[PDB]
Amino acid sequence: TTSAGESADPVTTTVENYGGETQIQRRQHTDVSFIMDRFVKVTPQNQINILDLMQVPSHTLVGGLLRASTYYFSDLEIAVKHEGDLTWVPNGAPEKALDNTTNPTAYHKAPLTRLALPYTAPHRVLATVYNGECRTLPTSFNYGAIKATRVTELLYRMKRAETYCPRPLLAIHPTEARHKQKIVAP
Amino acid sequence: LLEDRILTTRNGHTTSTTQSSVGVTYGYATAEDFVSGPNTSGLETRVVQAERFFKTHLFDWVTSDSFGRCHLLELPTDHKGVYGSLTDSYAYMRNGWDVEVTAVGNQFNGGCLLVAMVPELCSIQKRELYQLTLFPHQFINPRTNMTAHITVPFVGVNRYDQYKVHKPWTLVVMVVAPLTVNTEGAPQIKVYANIAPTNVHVAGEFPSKE
Amino acid sequence: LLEDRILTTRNGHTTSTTQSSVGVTYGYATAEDFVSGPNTSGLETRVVQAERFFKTHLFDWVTSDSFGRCHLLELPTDHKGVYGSLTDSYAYMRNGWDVEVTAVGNQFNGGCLLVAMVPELCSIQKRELYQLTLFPHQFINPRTNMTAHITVPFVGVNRYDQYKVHKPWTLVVMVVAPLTVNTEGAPQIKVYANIAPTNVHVAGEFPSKE
Amino acid sequence: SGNTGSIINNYYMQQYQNSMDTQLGNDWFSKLASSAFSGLFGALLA
Amino acid sequence: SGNTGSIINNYYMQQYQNSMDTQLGNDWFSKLASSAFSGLFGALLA
Repeated sequence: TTSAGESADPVTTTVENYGGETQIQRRQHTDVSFIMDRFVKVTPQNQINILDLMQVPSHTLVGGLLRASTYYFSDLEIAVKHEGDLTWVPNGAPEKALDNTTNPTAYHKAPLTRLALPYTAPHRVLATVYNGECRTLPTSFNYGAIKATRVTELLYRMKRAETYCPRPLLAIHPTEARHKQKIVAP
Repeated sequence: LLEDRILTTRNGHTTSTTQSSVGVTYGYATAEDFVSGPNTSGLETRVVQAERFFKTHLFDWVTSDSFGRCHLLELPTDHKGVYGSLTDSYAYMRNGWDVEVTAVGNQFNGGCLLVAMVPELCSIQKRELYQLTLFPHQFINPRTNMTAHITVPFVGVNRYDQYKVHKPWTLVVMVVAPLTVNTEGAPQIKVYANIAPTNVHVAGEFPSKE
Repeated sequence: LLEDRILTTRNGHTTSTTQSSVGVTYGYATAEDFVSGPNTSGLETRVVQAERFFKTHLFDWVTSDSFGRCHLLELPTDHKGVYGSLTDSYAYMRNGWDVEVTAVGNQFNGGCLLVAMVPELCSIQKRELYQLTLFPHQFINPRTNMTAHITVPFVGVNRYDQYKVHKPWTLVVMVVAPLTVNTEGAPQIKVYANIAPTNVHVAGEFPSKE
Repeated sequence: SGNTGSIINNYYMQQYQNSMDTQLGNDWFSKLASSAFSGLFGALLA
Repeated sequence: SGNTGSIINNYYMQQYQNSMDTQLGNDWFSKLASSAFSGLFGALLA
């Protein structure tokens, strides 16, 4: 079809224009909830870890896709391998609170602790990018913090995720005409 | 020879008319979300007198600019009029933006500008410019038009903002194809913005300096 | 010993309460006349944010002041807040005044002040002070009260004014009987005014200085 | 609703399993994608 | 009723899980806080 390209109203032509037939699509794997809802590994600090989703690397599926939104909301699950007992404290707690066991403390049980945590920030949504200083993000943008004698593995999993205002999602830039890879084959 | 795509926008006692219109892009929403929430305890008020057009030069599009040349304008910007004084009298504000960007040369120029309203734009990378169309946008392409118009609501992690430390929106203009002048084109195009704050609400009145 | 004549006036987000009230004097009218006439061509608007209390010291009533000692305050006066900025942004304005004058010593003082709102008060003669009660007024008399409250509409040969060259109202406070302190009175009384612009309408927006 | 697939009901109340949402007073890109023009614009021939 | 959130019913009888209360024959601070005067007391003007 021709159209006015200056305008920005979306134009979606179909193969019917030259005699084909549009087929049915099933798009549940690109549903935001579904796709954000799986664990991703972060490298932990030894003891105090503040729970901040911007720690997940930007090349991972969850990091790539979280950065493709500018505001988001979710609850959280974490799975942690740690020595000692693990204390979590909510958003806004003094760091010293991480040593008081009436704050949610999970006693060590091999091999790891899986915990469901609520969204706890004072904001109606959080953001992956914030134009206040222009890199740094307000300190209230976090899900609390955890502490144990040593934490060895930390994985985050976003629950009930919502995303607002999409932002660039970039693939590898190939050096040759196609990015070629060894694909799993018999 | 010339065109009947004719629009008049009126914001307060200021109006702007173009005859090469292309239409307006509404970004992210068609109306503002709730202007009264718990964080202002019913003390917020609308100040209609600030809802009107102010003007700023952006840059001069010249044939030596190439793909990716950008101009950013964080919003709110300096304003020496009543919107500007609102920011010194109230601790919290929210407003959307009605934005008109003009690039007038003539129809014998070629090349193309993309104008977009991007939220939280803490600077952009080069490869990301290929995806700037994910943001509310419109193009200016001389064989068709001279004006881009985008209307956007207030956005942010907070229902009211402190503009002295946070800028929610950046207007960006990017050269996507370089300007050509050929024998009859204008020799360069100055790009100007005509912008109106929309729905401005304020809360939290400051002392004076007296 | 003390009193239940208790009033709270609220003007915008500012309130003022006295327990020695005496009531309010309404001068010349109970409501403003038409705020929209031919001289502003429907371009006038109300700006509710300027309708709130601001404060100024007037003078210190001392035992050496005698009958006829006056203090005048032309209105509008300097205002470093949003009403004050209105006068630099619009060429024409109109508003009334809600006026509260306070003189607190204690009930063992004697003497008497007359507070009046006079229009067009290009100064006063001495014999005319005997007839100052022709103007909207109230007395402050320490054995009874500490606050005078007068509410007055906009007046003038023109429906909108240019306050940079004309002052329609002057608040005047006059000693009608000299202050006595005796053994328990306060030794002097500072007189303060708490004033709110009412019904403020503006028309004719100015350029900025940019 | 994301990646969850148990048929039986949660042992914990909803008020413990998740935060609860409150109200005041695919939404935009779905509406946007549905409004896309899919026609022609000429006169068609054959 | 405090911090408890299982939807299914306890396996043990109530008489084993808790002590049982007996009767003879937010109560006070709730009533107190509800009775607070929230008015004005002058005459209001405007």
